[PDB]
Amino acid sequence: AGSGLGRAYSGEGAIADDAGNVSRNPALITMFDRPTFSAGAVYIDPDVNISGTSPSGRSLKADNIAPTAWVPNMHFVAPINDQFGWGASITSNYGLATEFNDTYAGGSVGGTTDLETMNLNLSGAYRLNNAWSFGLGFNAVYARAKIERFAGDLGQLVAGQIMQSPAGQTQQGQALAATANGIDSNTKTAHLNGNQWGFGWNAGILYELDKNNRYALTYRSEVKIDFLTLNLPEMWEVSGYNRVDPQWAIHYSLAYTSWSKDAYRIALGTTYYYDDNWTFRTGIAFDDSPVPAQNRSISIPDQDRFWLSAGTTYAFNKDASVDVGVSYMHGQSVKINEGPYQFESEGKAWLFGTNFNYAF
Ligand SMILES: CCCCCCCCOCCOCCOCCOCCO
Ligand SMILES: CCCCCCCCOCCOCCOCCOCCO
Repeated sequence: AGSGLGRAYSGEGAIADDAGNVSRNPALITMFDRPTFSAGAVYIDPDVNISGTSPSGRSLKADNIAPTAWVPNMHFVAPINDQFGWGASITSNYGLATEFNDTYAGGSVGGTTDLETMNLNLSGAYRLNNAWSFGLGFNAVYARAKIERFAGDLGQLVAGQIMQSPAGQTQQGQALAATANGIDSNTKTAHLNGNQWGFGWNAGILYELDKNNRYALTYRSEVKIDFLTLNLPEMWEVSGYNRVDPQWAIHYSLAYTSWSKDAYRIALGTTYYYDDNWTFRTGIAFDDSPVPAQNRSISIPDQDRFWLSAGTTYAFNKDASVDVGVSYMHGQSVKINEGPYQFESEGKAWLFGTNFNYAF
């Protein structure tokens, strides 16, 4: 969602320099004087690459299986009265794109895999005094799932096996291996695609030690989406912002998620306010995988990944400004043993992001 991309999303739940954050922590609403609006997008360009071979001897190599993506974000925030404020946003919190050929040998465990999420958020917060503040949010999730699968060298495998058995010596015995082996890769073995809505509620608590230092604890509820039933995980997060100097600040957060398996994310970053116009941000983060070294899938790319980030912010003048963010993710090369297959998945990625914000 913009600036956050250049800070590796470090302390997203305590930073308040632009309305983007309210969607991450509703309590942060009591942090804005005048209505603020921000919009933009993040262009996502991956590089997932499966490798290795099959017991069929056929290649299980698949270059670039993760498509590019453009992700929009739009946040609006405004005060109501000295003790209340409200806000809305349109973003995306989950997704996933994977595409192999339909003739791929592991076609059964790696056909087409799409999943887009649109989160519609509305929420409010109440300021309890100079220090504490609290927020509650409702969420609308539009999910579009697409899941294709074929039988790669499956019939061959079935067949080669048979050929190692007595039924080998004919009598509808060899005709068998043949019939199995005479099965096309592109023989679609699974096509489920649908659209449905999800509903969840998130909340937050914002504690500030002063206009220069604050901490937080946010909570994101699980969201079940029924088509097959897809569950977006519930989340917990703690973040801190320290305005250590007029020109230097620090932000960091620890996030926890339990996919009813579980994983965590850690990020630390620092911004620098050179002057009234310019602002600079750097960030590092690591998100530990929620999937056991044996329950992975070349289909769903994820794996202990790291993040390097850098963003900049030009303020045209007191009311408006634009954010530009860069972010590179490198992935730990792993070993997957899905089905009768065994692959190897590497994958890095680049993120470009821009956002313009305006005050009324
Ligand atoms: C390799 C993908 C990196 C995912 C991080 C993007 C970070 C920002 O937020 C995105 C939020 O919403 C959904 C993401 O897009 C779908 C995933 O990319 C497709 C590759 O399989
Ligand atoms: C010493 C300066 C670095 C700032 C970190 C202080 C943050 C202290 O710990 C908070 C513990 O709970 C949340 C997350 O972990 C901290 C941030 O990650 C740091 C480097 O990987």
